[PDB]
Amino acid sequence: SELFTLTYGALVTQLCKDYENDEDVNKQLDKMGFNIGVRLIEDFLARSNVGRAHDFRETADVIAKVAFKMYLGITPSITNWSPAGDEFSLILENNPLVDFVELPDNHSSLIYSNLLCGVLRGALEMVQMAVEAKFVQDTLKGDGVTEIRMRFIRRI
Amino acid sequence: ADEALFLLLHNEMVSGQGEVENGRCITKLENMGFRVGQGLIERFTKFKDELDIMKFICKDFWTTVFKKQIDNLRTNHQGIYVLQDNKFRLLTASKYLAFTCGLIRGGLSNLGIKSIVTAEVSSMPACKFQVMIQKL
Ligand SMILES: CCCCCCCCCCCCCCCC(=O)O
Repeated sequence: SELFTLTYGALVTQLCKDYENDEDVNKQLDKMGFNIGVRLIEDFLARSNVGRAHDFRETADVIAKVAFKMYLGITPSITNWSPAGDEFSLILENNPLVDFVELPDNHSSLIYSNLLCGVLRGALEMVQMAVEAKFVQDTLKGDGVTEIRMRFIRRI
Repeated sequence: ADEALFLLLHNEMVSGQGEVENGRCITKLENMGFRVGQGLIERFTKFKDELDIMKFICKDFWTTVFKKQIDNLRTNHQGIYVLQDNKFRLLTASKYLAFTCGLIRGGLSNLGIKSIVTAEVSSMPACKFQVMIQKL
């Protein structure tokens, strides 16, 4: 949906005008994402019959194969599992929320789609999982793939 | 992108000072809407009348965004239109209409019309968007 993409791009643009530095933009995007994810989870659980995931591995499958599909129409691949099962990566073929960056670069520190990391954290907090979501690769930063690394911290 | 995402994002934008700061917030919401409205026309529409352009906003444009048409279109034939939506989706108060004021203004701008767009809740959840076409 262009509607969401365009709205999110306008938001990022406005935040960058509001804040002198991109780290403050990143923080605000994450906050907004967290608040969205808290609400999104109730939408998601009402729309699917995923059962319930009795580990981080089953949760990964639900996120990648069901939730991303539902909301973004895409299926990231899951890779790089830690032997302890508390860490995995979502690999995407581009940046999921942003198509283009402006040249020349004036936002090296900006995590264009940091809102998505907040969404992930907020939605999982509501199912009693303290997690961390973080972009570790981004095609918009010149990487081959986009990679979101997911870590399970604690149960709540 | 599923519709839920836009709905949640818009709601998160409107909720997060003094009257000046609050005013600035409204203007930011409208301005973001303006940019989105432009980009929507740019993607959607590749109009031999102003009346035609307003019909398009009420029909195709409102459907693209809210998945329904405007319920009533009124005009004074002197440059003011009123667009009525009997159940405005972003309600289910003023703050919640600003972005959409911009959507309309930005959509019109890309179709060659300068306008000033304002809105009110007529009676919840019904809303009226007033479009004052500018000569320049
Ligand atoms: C801004 C784009 C939003 C799209 C983000 C999709 C990821 C949302 C996360 C919700 C899925 C939660 C899965 C766990 C539920 C369960 O344990 O059964």
